[PDB]
Amino acid sequence: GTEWEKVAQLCDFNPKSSKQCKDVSRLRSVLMSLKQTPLSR
Amino acid sequence: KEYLTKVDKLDASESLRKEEEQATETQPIVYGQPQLML
Repeated sequence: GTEWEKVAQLCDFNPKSSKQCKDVSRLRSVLMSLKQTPLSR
Repeated sequence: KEYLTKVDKLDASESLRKEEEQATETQPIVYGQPQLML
């Protein structure tokens, strides 16, 4: 479970990236990041 | 997930196709021009 924590600490796809262009692909990526976030233990 | 969004866009395109079918069904109203009786 530590590998996911390291990957998050390195490249957490936080919803703060919404400051860029509102591209639907980036929105789906943020949604996937938010759905993967509960895996953090 | 992006492909499911594309499938939703395909459903919107099917709704637009239904709108085109409604337009085709209404076309007989425009086809009935009274100037064609001359």
